[PDB]
Amino acid sequence: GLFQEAYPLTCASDPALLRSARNGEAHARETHFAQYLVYDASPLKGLAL
Amino acid sequence: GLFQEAYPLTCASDPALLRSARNGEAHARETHFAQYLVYDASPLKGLAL
Amino acid sequence: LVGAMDLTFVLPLGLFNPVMERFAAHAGDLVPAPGHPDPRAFPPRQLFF
Amino acid sequence: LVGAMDLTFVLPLGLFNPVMERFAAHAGDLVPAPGHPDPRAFPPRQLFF
Repeated sequence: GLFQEAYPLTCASDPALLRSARNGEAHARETHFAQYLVYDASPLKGLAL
Repeated sequence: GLFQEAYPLTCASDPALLRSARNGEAHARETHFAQYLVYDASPLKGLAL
Repeated sequence: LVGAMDLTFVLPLGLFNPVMERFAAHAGDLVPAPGHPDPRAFPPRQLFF
Repeated sequence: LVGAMDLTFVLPLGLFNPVMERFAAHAGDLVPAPGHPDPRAFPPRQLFF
């Protein structure tokens, strides 16, 4: 309501490249030849969800 | 004002090459086939900025 | 006192990478079988989360 | 007592590396898909920070 902006998820476009994102932030690769990752920026970051 | 010197920032010429630098000092590569990184030297080194 | 939240999320479906982002992590990161074209180098049309 | 700072900074746009600094960290550090030119090898004209 204040910021009029929304937050991204842990999303990608490879099922392969997503599985790097379960180890942690600092070690998941973000791109590929034509593929990409979007790592979250949410208040779910330090949580168990 | 004392030194007539300015400081360098975390800076690269590839966005791919910058992503190595977010971990820390000793792991970040600098040079590539025609590319370069500038790892910062500031009073903001041990801070969250 | 049990309240609730309203978080909204953004997922991109079919974007494409810029010029300095179409690369690989290594020369042999995610390579398919010999005698088969690369299924990754096609433009993306899916998501996974 | 709440003071302020004046920190000037330096960023180089379009320089070029010397003779003994045009290499790669491996043979396959950042290679594009086969059958494509290398946007890495060209003299850089961008910055990112």
